[PDB]
Parts: sequence; structure tokens; C-alpha cells
Amino acid sequence: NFCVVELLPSDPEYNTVASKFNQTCSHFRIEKIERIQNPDLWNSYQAKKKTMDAKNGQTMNEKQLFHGTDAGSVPHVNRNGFNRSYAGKNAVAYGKGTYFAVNANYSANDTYSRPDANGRKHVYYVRVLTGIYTHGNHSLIVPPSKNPQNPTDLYDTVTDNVHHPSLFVAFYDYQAYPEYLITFRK
Ligand SMILES: Cc1nc2sc3c(c2c(=O)[nH]1)CCC3
Repeated sequence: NFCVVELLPSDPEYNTVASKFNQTCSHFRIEKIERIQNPDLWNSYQAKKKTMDAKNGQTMNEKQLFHGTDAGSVPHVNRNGFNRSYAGKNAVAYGKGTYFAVNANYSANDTYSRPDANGRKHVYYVRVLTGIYTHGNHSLIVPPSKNPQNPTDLYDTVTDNVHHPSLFVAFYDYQAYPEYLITFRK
């Protein structure tokens, strides 16, 4: 179960999200920003965060990243996050997983945030447990092993460019929490 709370332009939380979005997407008109409150999904995300925070030392395991999707996926994502049956997984080049962008402009592409019948576009500002990452490749269904001599000990995510990332691919449930939905237009 979940709730959706629309944020008022005056709210500092609205400002924070909007500021991030407008670094690359100020040419768009923001209609609204909503917080998604799904307790079970959040708890499960935090449970993953705790285990990663113990394991990776000084690593800042969490990033806030963007994900565009069609209107029709919003119900699915609000309930289940970016889980196995999430339809928006046609990008394959860095792995078969869910893609998140460092900057909003990637996610604002019409192929990802498909405008609906009323012209509105949908981008989530998502907490993602990027952890320790490496370069992705087309064949991945889970991250690569850190050392091939232990095939079961894997990276947390993959990226297009390890030292200047523009995207991250996550492969597991509870690795991303869909905290805010930004509804906007041209
Ligand atoms: C459905 C969806 N697919 C993809 S692939 C990709 C991004 C993206 C997104 O935001 N939504 C952002 C950068 C590379």
C-alpha cells in the first residue's frame, strides 16, 4: 500500500527536487511534484541500504538519480518500484536491468518519459543504491563478478563510465526507491 502527496511550490522539498531537475531541464514547465510513500518498499530499500553501508566502508552507497517512464507504468512503480516485471527494460547495451540517469535531461527524452494523450511527461527522482560499480556490457542479467575466481561476489551496479558516470543500471529489487514523481510538459 502507498500514498501520494502533492508538494506545494513553497515547500523546501519541492525546491530541492525542482532545483536538481532544472540544472538540465529548466526549459520544461513543471506541473507538479509528488512524494510517493510506500512503507513496505521503503523499509525493504533501507534494509538493503544497511547491509551495503556495513560492507562498502567509506563508499557513499546512495545517489539520487532520474528515471523517465510512461504514464501507464506509474501505478506499477508506485506499488512495486523497479522490480522484475517492470516493462521499461528495452535498453540492453550496459545490461538487462533498470537504467537511472545522473541528470534529468536523459530521463526527459520522449522515448523514456513518453508524453501521454494530454502531453504530460513523468520523471521519478529516485534513491538508488549504486554502491561499488564497474563498466556494464550487453550480456549482463546481473552485475559482473569482482574477481572471476569467485563468480558469486558481484558489483552492486554498473555504469557507462566508471570515473565520469552519466547512467547506472540496477539489477535487484529494493535497490531503488521511487521517492518523487515530477509531472511536467514542454
Ligand atoms: C524507461 C527508461 N529507460 C531508460 S534507458 C536510460 C534511461 C532511461 C530512463 O530514464 N527510463 C536514462 C539514461 C539511459
